[PDB]
Amino acid sequence: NLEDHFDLAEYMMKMHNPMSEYLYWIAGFVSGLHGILPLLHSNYYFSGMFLPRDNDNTQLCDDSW
Amino acid sequence: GRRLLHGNYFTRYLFGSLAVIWIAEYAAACQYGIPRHRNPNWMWSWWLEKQNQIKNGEIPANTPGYAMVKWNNEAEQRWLKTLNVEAMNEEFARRREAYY
Amino acid sequence: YNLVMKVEFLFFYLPTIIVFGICIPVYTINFAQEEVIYTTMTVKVTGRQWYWVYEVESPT
Amino acid sequence: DIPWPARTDWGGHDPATPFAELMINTHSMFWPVAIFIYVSAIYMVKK
Amino acid sequence: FYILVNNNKRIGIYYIKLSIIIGILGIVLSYIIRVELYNSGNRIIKYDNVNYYNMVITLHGLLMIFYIIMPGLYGGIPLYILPILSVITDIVLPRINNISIIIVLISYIVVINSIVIEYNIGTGWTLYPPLSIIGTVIVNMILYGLIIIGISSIISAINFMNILIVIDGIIYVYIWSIIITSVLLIISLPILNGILLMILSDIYFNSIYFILNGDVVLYQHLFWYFGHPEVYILILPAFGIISIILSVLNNKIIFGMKSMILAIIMISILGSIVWAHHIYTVGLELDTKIYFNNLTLIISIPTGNKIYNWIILYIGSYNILYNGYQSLIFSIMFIIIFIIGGITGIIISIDIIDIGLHDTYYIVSHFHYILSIGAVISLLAGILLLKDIIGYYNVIIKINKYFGLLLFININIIFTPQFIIGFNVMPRRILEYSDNIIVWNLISSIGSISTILILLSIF
Amino acid sequence: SPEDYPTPQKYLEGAPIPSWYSFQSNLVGDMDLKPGMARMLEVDKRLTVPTRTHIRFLITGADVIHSWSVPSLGIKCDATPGRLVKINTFIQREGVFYGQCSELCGTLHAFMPIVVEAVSPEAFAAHAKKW
Amino acid sequence: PPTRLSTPLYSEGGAFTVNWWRNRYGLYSRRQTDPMLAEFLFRQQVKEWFYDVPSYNYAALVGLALGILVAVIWRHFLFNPDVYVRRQELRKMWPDRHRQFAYAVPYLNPQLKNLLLPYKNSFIDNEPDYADYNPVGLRPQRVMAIRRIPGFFWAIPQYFFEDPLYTSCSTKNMQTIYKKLGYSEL
Amino acid sequence: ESADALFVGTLDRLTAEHPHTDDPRFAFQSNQWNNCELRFTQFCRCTRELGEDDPRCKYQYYRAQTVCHEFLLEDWMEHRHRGTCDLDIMPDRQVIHMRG
Amino acid sequence: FELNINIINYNYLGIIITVIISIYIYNNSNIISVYNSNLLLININIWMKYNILDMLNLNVLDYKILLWIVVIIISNEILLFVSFYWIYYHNYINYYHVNILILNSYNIVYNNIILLTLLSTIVNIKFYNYILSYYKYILSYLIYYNNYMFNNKIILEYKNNSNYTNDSVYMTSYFYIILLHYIHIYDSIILIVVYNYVNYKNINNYYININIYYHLIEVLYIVISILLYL
Ligand SMILES: CCCCCCCCCCCCCCCCCC(=O)OC[C@H](COP(=O)([O-])OCC(O)COP(=O)([O-])OC[C@@H](COC(=O)CCCCCCCCCCCCCCCCC)OC(=O)CCCCCCCCCCCCCCCCC)OC(=O)CCCCCCCCCCCCCCCCC
Ligand SMILES: CCCCCCCCCCCCCCCCCC(=O)OC[C@H](COP(=O)([O-])OCC(O)COP(=O)([O-])OC[C@@H](COC(=O)CCCCCCCCCCCCCCCCC)OC(=O)CCCCCCCCCCCCCCCCC)OC(=O)CCCCCCCCCCCCCCCCC
Ligand SMILES: CCCCCCCCCCCCCCCCCC(=O)OC[C@H](COP(=O)([O-])OCC(O)COP(=O)([O-])OC[C@@H](COC(=O)CCCCCCCCCCCCCCCCC)OC(=O)CCCCCCCCCCCCCCCCC)OC(=O)CCCCCCCCCCCCCCCCC
Ligand SMILES: CCCCCCCCCCCCCCCCCC(=O)OC[C@H](COP(=O)([O-])OCC(O)COP(=O)([O-])OC[C@@H](COC(=O)CCCCCCCCCCCCCCCCC)OC(=O)CCCCCCCCCCCCCCCCC)OC(=O)CCCCCCCCCCCCCCCCC
Ligand code: HEA
Ligand code: HEA
Ligand SMILES: CCCCCCCC/C=C\CCCCCCCC(=O)OC[C@H](COP(=O)(O)OCCN)OC(=O)CCCCCCC/C=C/CCCCCCCC
Ligand SMILES: CCCCCCCC/C=C\CCCCCCCC(=O)O[C@H](COC(=O)CCCCCCC/C=C/CCCCCCCC)COP(=O)(O)OCCN
Ligand code: CUA
Ligand SMILES: [O-][O-]
Ligand SMILES: [Cu+2]
Ligand SMILES: [K+]
Ligand SMILES: [Mg+2]
Repeated sequence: NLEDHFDLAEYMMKMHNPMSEYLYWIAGFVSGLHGILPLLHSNYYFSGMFLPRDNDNTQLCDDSW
Repeated sequence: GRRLLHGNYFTRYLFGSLAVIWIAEYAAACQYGIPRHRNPNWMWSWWLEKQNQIKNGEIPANTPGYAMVKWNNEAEQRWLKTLNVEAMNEEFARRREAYY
Repeated sequence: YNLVMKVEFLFFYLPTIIVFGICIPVYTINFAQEEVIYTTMTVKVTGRQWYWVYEVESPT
Repeated sequence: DIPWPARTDWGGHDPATPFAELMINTHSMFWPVAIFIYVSAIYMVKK
Repeated sequence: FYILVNNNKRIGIYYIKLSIIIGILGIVLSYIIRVELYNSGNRIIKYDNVNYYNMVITLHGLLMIFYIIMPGLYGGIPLYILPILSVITDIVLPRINNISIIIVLISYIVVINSIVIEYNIGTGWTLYPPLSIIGTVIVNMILYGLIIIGISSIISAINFMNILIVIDGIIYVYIWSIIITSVLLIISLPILNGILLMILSDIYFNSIYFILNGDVVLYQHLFWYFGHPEVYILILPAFGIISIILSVLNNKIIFGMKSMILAIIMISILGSIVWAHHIYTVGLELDTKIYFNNLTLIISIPTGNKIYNWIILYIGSYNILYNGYQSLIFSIMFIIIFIIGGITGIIISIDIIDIGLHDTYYIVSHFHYILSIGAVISLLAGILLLKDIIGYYNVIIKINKYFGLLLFININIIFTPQFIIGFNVMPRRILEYSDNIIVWNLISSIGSISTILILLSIF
Repeated sequence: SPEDYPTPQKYLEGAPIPSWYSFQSNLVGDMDLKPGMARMLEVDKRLTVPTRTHIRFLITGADVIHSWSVPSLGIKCDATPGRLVKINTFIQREGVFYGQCSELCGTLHAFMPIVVEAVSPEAFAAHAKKW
Repeated sequence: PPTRLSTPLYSEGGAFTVNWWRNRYGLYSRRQTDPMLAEFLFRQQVKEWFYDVPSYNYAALVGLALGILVAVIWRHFLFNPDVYVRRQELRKMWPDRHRQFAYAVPYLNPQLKNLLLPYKNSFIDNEPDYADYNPVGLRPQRVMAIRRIPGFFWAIPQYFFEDPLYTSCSTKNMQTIYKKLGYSEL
Repeated sequence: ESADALFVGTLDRLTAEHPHTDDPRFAFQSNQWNNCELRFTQFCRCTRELGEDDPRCKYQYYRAQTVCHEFLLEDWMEHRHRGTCDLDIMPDRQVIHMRG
Repeated sequence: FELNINIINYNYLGIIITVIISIYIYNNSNIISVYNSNLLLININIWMKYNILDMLNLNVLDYKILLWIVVIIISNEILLFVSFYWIYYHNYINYYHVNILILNSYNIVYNNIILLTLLSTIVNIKFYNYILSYYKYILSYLIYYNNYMFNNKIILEYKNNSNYTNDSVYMTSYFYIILLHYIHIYDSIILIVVYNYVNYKNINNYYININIYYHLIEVLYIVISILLYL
């Protein structure tokens, strides 16, 4: 059939449902979260803070904020 | 019927390689002058002298090495408490009489 | 063709000459690292998690 | 001895042993050759 | 269907799609590093959580090599065009091709799941024992991923080798690059599997290979015996793509085709016997060091011939043809970038120079110029060349001079300072550093944040 | 035989045999830093060595692989368990040379710096005797 | 390279020749299905690969690299003291391995080390002969070279007698300076 | 009182008079692990013949310390004291030649 | 006319096999692993079924493709053993002077060499019959007897050995190299249990594969015997 000639015919003929693209981008977004979420979780687990304040592990001036 | 390898390839490259390895090693020894006499023994001079004494009969037979040293570790001290060379020799003598 | 063959030859051996120029320096510097020296003092260094331990000979 | 701010220190800096000097000289010896290799090739990247 | 498809061209697309998805996690991990290295003192990682940073660098290295670049260059483009470059219709082993991509995905899921569930610790992408064998279960999980990835790589290598049987045309230079890469995998992978099993034995079977009286340096030999062929396995497919792009876009027959083919073959032979230049600082014998140093320099001779043959392909091409296409720019950029990376490789090949530059950011910059710029740009260039054949759209990359210029400027900002930092000196795999290295580290960090912003412009 | 174990004649006559002294070098913590110390590089106990003397460094690692790096002295030797690597050096000028571990070794790979101070031989002799 | 199948190709006798190559080239080939086609494809491959002038350059390189590779492997087994293949010495404690120790000193003094060590002064600027003297005698006493290493060492003069400061930086002069102060023995 | 006296007698003497220099048997290699094991074995054998109190064996221990790190020696000396140090096992109680 | 190749469009074993692999990682009980291994065996058999069904395509290159695949697999098996030999010989300098009892060179080596040689002779006779389009029923049962003795001998040797994996790197390498050979012997049992007479004879890739594989196992043991026992 003519519809079956091209692989991924709907996408190549520009008729595909946009949800397919959204899932691909969402999948990539979820992959990225695997680096950020465990960072926050691990920081809180060992320190009790999600993120440090810059240079908070060093001596700071009295007025430092 | 067409041949890809040497007609006697398996034997040729096994024995041939072994021969070349052996001949190369002899050449290497000659160049460096390495002694080629084989000794199967430990070279501790003091120990070899003690073994000769046992062979000569100066030291009683079946006497342990730790019975002859000037420093003993803890395990050897444990063994020295139960060591009786004289009894061991008598037991061996009894076995020989029974056998003959 | 005659000119092109020379260019191909240079593409191969100009890098080769450069390599040869480096080879001799490489041998020399390697020998310098492993030269037998008449050292008079020994310092023993042990790496541990996470600090360094140093052992030195105390003077008599 | 110690790093200093905004220093190129191309090839090393502040040797204190004869071997340390050797390391720096070796890099400086080859550095001009590296430039020659780069410049000669890059000059011909064109139509 | 979507998962049951055996069409090689579909599977090639899946490899490219999966590499991009995994690329995001790799980019995230890379972004975490440069943010932390912006200045001395903790910025986004607690001092009490330094273990996480070690995991970030370990995964960044592993994911980018085995899960992103290798599938992209050895699985994605080859599965799409290789059966087309050959006169054959489809891949020889269709069912094996399907399982290979599925295997890659499952191993990725295992790795990322281990981040979420296991305690986060790191030992570097090289997994040197004894550190690797005294760690927690996350190290066990990472080993399973590598072994599983190894299965996909070897079966894919078997698939490409079978093209020699069925090829009905001429073996083009690109086909040679894939074939020789397959040969390297076949000879190097089994050695990797053997040593990885020994790591598991110590971790999980009470083996004692990596404790006193057992030489830990034994691991380094077996690992790097596969390690260096791996870097040559990554780049050789990139060389094939550059040869096609330059010839096609300039309407010039590839010059010295046989010289190009022999150069690829020579590199593989040399690349299999030079692994110990990764072990200069361990204290090898004098003669051993001289041998590896001498043979390592020889690898430049065949690699140089390819560079010059590429240059003459671009020289003399017609002026009327527009030269601003992104694929052409990337191909030309590769020659400029690869020369930088290779020359620095020759500098660190000299073992006495390497004594100062081992485990420093100079080595980082060395392999980033080759891989992060060169290999990525080659993969981008190949995908762009095949845009009409592949048929993807909804991006502005084909004619985008801003993207090419900004990418080139900013990636150079990231990694040029790292050469300078190497002499300063800053060790690798380090979170904190002395205050006097901040300036150069700050400049590279500004480069990293800038590059990520540029990627958003393509959409 | 006694002659199988060579010994200098001086010791056979009653000269005291030298002993060895061991100490531990640790990073100075951020909260313990003083106004002039270099963060990430200072240690609580430095290694003092004489200048203009041939010295033999024997470097090994007890647990995991570390690497003993002193860039100014041109030394970067892996401290591998099971290998007692030998490094020779000859320091030409006095100074304090800082270094860092150059092999990933665990959580605190970045927090085990190397500090070597080279002093005059007369200064070293007095220092060695006191400590 | 002939273009007509009627003209024969000259072949020598031996294990790597045109005839030897023809016999084995088509063993695994599905394309050489008849004499005419087989010869055409055989000459096509021979013309493309063996008549390509630049290809011979790579043949030289593989030979050189393999020759070095085989020699270094063989040398380690034959001469390296630390490499054991026989078991006589491994069945004894270290002090008793007299035969193995015979390799040590000769293996420590290869010819090339003696030739190239004197050229350290092409790299070191101050006291290039600091380690030349060693009274123990395991190695020869070193004497600094009189010429720079050939190649890329244009930084230093061609011969060291052209350098006005070379003698002042020698280990002997520095030892004189520091001895005069009582600073150090060396 | 001879120039080559160090080499004469034993190769051991070379580092007995120059403790901090390379040993002829292990100078070719940077790794000195085998050098430490030989030195320790020599110390073990000295005590067996002469006893710990002898100044010769005291110096042999010092020679071992010159090339052996203290964490190694403490562990090895513990094994020697118990009697499980494979280096110090008496020859007549070795098992190296048994079962092959 | 017809297409040169009959394309295979869809396949679902790949998903199942990959999921079966994942189950090994995600197990909470070693009992699941045992049953999971049976699933892997079942699905691999289905894949072998597809290869036999592909004969209907009458493609001349199918035999050649599978034969060269086996050659690659054989090389990988050899290189895997090389790594174990590499591991064994790296610590060679630490062997033969430690207080452990190494294996005797008289009993185990001789009977195993004799036993494995008989295995080769049986397989050789199978090849000869396959050449002659002939079958002998007893041959398969000789292999089973041969494999039974090999299993019985190796089990006793491990149980009666007085040294353990944790005693020295020598012992670890001895046990591991011997186990690796055993696993390859067990893989041979997996292959040989289905040996039958098929009437399409010399176009059956199984016969050439079995002959090559059995020869490889036996030659590998010769290398092992020289390294460890002799
Ligand atoms: C490196 C980056 C930069 C790169 C730059 C360079 C790029 C150069 C270009 C490269 C191009 C390569 C070649 C491209 C060829 C494309 C061919 C193609 O399009 O094929 C057609 C193919 C399919 O088209 P089709 O033929 O119409 O298919 C029809 C379907 O088969 C059938 O239709 P259907 O509707 O029946 O579909 C079924 C549908 C059914 O659909 C639905 O029912 C949808 C329902 C809605 C769901 C939406 C998601 C909801 C999420 C909620 C999240 C909540 C979070 C709450 C948080 C709370 C916190 C407090 O789905 C399913 O049933 C299964 C879905 C499974 C997959 C999706 C998984 C998502 C992630 C899951 C994560 C789970 C995490 C768990 C972790 C737990 C750990 C313990 O297209 C796609 O699949 C989309 C591709 C899109 C990209 C195309 C290329 C464009 C160029 C590149 C753009 C840039 C991309 C950058 C990467 C992404 C960044 C993020
Ligand atoms: C002796 C003892 C005996 C004991 C007995 C015990 C027995 C035990 C049994 C054990 C075995 C159980 C399993 C059996 C499998 C059977 C297979 C079979 O025959 O299937 C026929 C069956 C035919 O289906 P059907 O009934 O005709 O209906 C199909 C539809 O009508 C339409 O047909 P279709 O095929 O087009 O539709 C399928 C497809 C259609 O939908 C689509 O494709 C959606 C459109 C595409 C959107 C873009 C996706 C992203 C781009 C991916 C590019 C690479 C793709 C590579 C190829 C696909 C790989 C899956 O949707 C899906 O199935 C999901 C697609 C997922 C794509 C994943 C791509 C990468 C995701 C990256 C995630 C990043 C975030 C990280 C965190 C999360 C990690 C998990 O196969 C399927 O189509 C379904 C397969 C479903 C099973 C998949 C299992 C996956 C497991 C993964 C590991 C999870 C473990 C860890 C969990 C962690 C969670 C966080
Ligand atoms: C004292 C000891 C003495 C011992 C003496 C021993 C004597 C032995 C005699 C051996 C004679 C061989 C005769 C057969 C020749 C080949 C014919 C052939 O293959 O027919 C095609 C035949 C297909 O039949 P067809 O239909 O005629 O093919 C049409 C073409 O496809 C359509 O293509 P086309 O028409 O466009 O072009 C034709 C030709 C175009 O290609 C050629 O004509 C190539 C011609 C040169 C080949 C090399 C000859 C040897 C050169 C001298 C080397 C000396 C080194 C000395 C070192 C000494 C150190 C001590 O195509 C092919 O040849 C395709 C196959 C190429 C496979 C290459 C695989 C990688 C190997 C490395 C490449 C060679 C590098 C040599 C050195 C380079 C540096 C100087 O191929 C197959 O059947 C494919 C099977 C694939 C199996 C793969 C899996 C095997 C297991 C792999 C294990 C790991 C391997 C590791 C390799 C490492 C490499 C670095
Ligand atoms: C007055 C009687 C004197 C008898 C003296 C003893 C003789 C016993 C001979 C046993 C030979 C067994 C050889 C086993 C290898 C496989 C043979 C084979 O291929 O068979 C194919 C044959 C037919 O296969 P096919 O596929 O139909 O045809 C294939 C060909 O086309 C056509 O195949 P084919 O016809 O060319 O086959 C040629 C031949 C190829 O093999 C040979 O020619 C090998 C000959 C080796 C000789 C081994 C002698 C061992 C004697 C040791 C005694 C030690 C005493 C120590 C005393 C210590 C004192 C302190 O195979 C046979 O003939 C195998 C034996 C057939 C007997 C089957 C019926 C059940 C067993 C009956 C045993 C009766 C024993 C009576 C004893 C009476 C004594 C007064 O297979 C069968 O018949 C089915 C399986 C059963 C066969 C094996 C039976 C084992 C019986 C062992 C008896 C001796 C036990 C001694 C114990 C001592 C303990 C201390
Ligand atoms: C695709 C990836 C890739 C590629 C192609 C290369 C290619 C090369 N690499 Fe690289 N390398 C890596 C990836 C790569 N490398 C990685 C990832 C590491 C670190 C691993 C880790 O530690 O984690 C590394 C590490 C690394 C080290 C240090 C290892 C260590 O101690 O940690 C060295 C040392 O020599 C090295 C050398 C080389 C050389 C000599 C080449 C050659 O192939 C380059 C040859 C190219 C040229 C020279 C330029 C082109 C030629 C010319 C312009 C003309 C001729 C030039 C001359 C004659 C000089 N590499
Ligand atoms: C392919 C491999 C790859 C790639 C792309 C990168 C990319 C980058 N890497 Fe690197 N990196 C490694 C492999 C890679 N890296 C390895 C192997 C190590 C050693 C690990 C170890 O220490 O053990 C390392 C180490 C490493 C470190 C040292 C960590 C430490 O020692 O503490 C740092 C620090 O900044 C860094 C930064 C970066 C940055 C900023 C980018 C990038 O941001 C550069 C610019 C790139 C982009 C902006 C993204 C472009 C898009 C893609 C790359 C995906 C494209 C996908 C397709 C085309 C399908 N990397
Ligand atoms: C790995 C150990 C395996 C032990 C196997 C035992 C069986 C022996 C027979 C098969 C193996 C072949 C070796 C036979 C050696 C016979 C002579 C012998 O004993 O030689 C010993 C001698 C050294 O022993 P020692 O005296 O203890 O050491 C002195 C200082 N190094 O051994 C050797 O030198 C030979 C060992 C290597 C032989 C193999 C060939 C070496 C060169 C390989 C080159 C590889 C690169 C490619 C080559 C291409 C060729 C076309
Ligand atoms: C039926 C098919 C059988 C095929 C079997 C193949 C076996 C080999 C497979 C590959 C593995 C090679 C063995 C591993 C060798 C490691 C040696 C090593 O690491 O030794 C170095 C020293 O090694 C060297 O000098 C390096 C030599 C390089 C060896 C390379 C061997 C393998 C090369 C394979 C390349 C691919 C094939 C090329 C074929 C020909 C191409 C024209 C360590 O030295 P030191 O630590 O200083 O110790 C010295 C004494 N204490
Ligand atoms: Cu120790 Cu890093
Ligand atoms: O690895 O270069
Ligand atoms: Cu490398
Ligand atoms: K920081
Ligand atoms: Mg390192």
